[PDB]
Amino acid sequence: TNLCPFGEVFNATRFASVYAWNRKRISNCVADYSVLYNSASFSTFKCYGVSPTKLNDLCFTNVYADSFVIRGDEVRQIAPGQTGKIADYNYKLPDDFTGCVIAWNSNNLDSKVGGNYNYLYRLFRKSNLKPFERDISTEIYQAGSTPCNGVEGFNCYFPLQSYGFQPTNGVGYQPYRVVVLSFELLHAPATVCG
Amino acid sequence: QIQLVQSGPELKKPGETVKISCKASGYTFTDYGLNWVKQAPGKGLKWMGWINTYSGEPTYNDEFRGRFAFSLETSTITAYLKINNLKNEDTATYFCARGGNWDWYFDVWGAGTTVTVSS
Amino acid sequence: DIVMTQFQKFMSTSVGDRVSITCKASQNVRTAVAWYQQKPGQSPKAMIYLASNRHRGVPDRFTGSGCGTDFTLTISNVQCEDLADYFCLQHRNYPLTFGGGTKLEIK
Amino acid sequence: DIVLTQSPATLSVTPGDNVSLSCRASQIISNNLHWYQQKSHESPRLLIKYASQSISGIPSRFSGSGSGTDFTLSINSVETEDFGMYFCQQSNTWPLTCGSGTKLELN
Amino acid sequence: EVKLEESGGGLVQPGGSMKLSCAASGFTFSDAWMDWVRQSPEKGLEWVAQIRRKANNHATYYAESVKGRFTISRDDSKSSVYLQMNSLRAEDTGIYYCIRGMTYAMDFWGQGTSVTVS
Ligand SMILES: *[C@@H]1O[C@H](CO)[C@@H](O[C@@H]2O[C@H](CO)[C@@H](O[C@@H]3O[C@H](CO)[C@@H](O)[C@H](O)[C@@H]3O)[C@H](O)[C@H]2NC(C)=O)[C@H](O)[C@H]1NC(C)=O
Repeated sequence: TNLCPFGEVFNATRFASVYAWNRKRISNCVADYSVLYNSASFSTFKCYGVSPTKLNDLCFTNVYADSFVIRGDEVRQIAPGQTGKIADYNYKLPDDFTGCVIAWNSNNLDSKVGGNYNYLYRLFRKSNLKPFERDISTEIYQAGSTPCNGVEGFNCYFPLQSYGFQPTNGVGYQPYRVVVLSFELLHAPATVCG
Repeated sequence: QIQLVQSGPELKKPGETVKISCKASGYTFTDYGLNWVKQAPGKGLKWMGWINTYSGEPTYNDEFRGRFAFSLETSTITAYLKINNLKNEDTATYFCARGGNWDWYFDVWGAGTTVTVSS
Repeated sequence: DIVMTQFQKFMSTSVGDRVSITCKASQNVRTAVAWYQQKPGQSPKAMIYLASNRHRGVPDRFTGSGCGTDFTLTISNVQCEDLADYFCLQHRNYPLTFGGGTKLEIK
Repeated sequence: DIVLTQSPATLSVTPGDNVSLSCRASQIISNNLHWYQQKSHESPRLLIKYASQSISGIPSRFSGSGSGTDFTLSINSVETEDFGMYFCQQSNTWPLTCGSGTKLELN
Repeated sequence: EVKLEESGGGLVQPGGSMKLSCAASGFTFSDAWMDWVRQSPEKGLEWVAQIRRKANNHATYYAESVKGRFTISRDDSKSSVYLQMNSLRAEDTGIYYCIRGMTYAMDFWGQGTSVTVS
């Protein structure tokens, strides 16, 4: 009869940057997503595989909550099947996804008048990303032929290039906080329902 | 010189509107926010709510949801705090404090304006 | 050494259209190619670095992509501003080689 | 809202003594707590930022510690200048809030 | 503001020697790898030389046709990159561009300097 910590992960101060997204396990509480859907602040609320009005009467097994910060035109890639420099180098969703994707327009918080460049994002990798797999490793990515000693310079670039968030920077480039839940409904008894 | 100086102590009647000031200079005003703090006599501090110092968009502690408004004049550097429908509840000292847009600890404070209400 | 083939020398599409310039290679240049625009009388500017990323200050019509050996640069709704020549430059081995060049004129 | 109990409600110290304060939170806040001192009816000041670091100008006898839910502000070799009232205040979830405070006097 | 400008615009008889001087401004001149490209209406675009940043020993790499005739060296306190060419021939005509850093960001280019043999 204790209500879930959707209070904690939503109105938090600093969301972690997208190259290292925090994974909050939520279990053994009662959920109420009517305080999530009926609040008209969320610009994007897409649920794949569950209907959004049907979100209440569903006994889950465990509900996770990924959360990060991305720019405006790259919130389209947080969905099963797309590609780009977010969805395969930073955060990859499987193509059997059974959760919901919630967004914002947090231009009020994560945007300084100079550069609020504390939200890093990955840009280069040797391969693509697995479904639901983060990579905090900051390795000097080569691009040509030489192995370059762990030294920056020619053909050896730092992978995490940062963002830049001015308050007058354009709607497709404004910082969008994203929290994406991932449900699960099998191979366990009922834990989360309300 | 980084300091936040304000206006004087106010004496109003229940049903009036007051407007207290908070004027800052010495730093670049747009690199940080502004957090207003109400201190009752003999108690802790309640963060009234923060106002962004670039667009004038307020955000309230939802305990203080109505009757309060954080104005902002940008050229003449000032954040006002308007109080509608003054009651016997609302007598307290009212600071203003500069807590950043990324950190949120109130380092630079102000002298505080004691607003007193009685008939 | 690595030689890039760019065999389009004259390409002509009008305003608000689409045309693609392709840059064939000769060895396993993985993702390290670059695309350069040169308006006549000036220095060749920079468009695409590492075959898919985009510079700052350039419009969003310039979307180049490709991996393996054979890359391409696809422009969308080409204006009268983009009457220029487009070089493709690889950086895998140390004798860097530029492509041929492709000059553009509008109908 | 996160309530921040502090223990005890008031202390009693002598100069040359070491007493450790405590600000037990309610949730699990990951070192997002700061500590404020405030003397009689004036503007407060910072002592430690993010519960372990230190700001300029202040003495180096104000050492903060602790993480997770329990926090301790260790005052060491206290002079007459550190009479006053002490506050703790989180910064992790919204809305931000200061604590109920411990009053530090002199015997 | 960042801008680059070259020098050494002259005609030499085949077999001469002339050093090009490229000055830079307005960026961190220490950690930047600065190259030289070649533009000619016969050859198209080629590539000439390259010197790298301070963290890589100020190394050098040359094209296969200018080996042992084209020495490039920099000094970051004087804020310039100097290309020295000796034993010039007929194929080394064209316009040389001194650029900031190739095949990455900060990919600024100069304006050029023609060197032509009579
Ligand atoms: C994150 O924090 C915000 C506060 O900044 C929460 O928003 C506020 O939530 C409370 C409690 O749900 C709402 O208070 C209620 O208001 C209704 C009238 O609308 C009243 O009938 C209730 O008795 C109660 O007072 C408040 O309206 C709401 N404010 C806004 C602006 O939404 C928010 O709920 C938190 N996030 C999550 C996921 O809980």
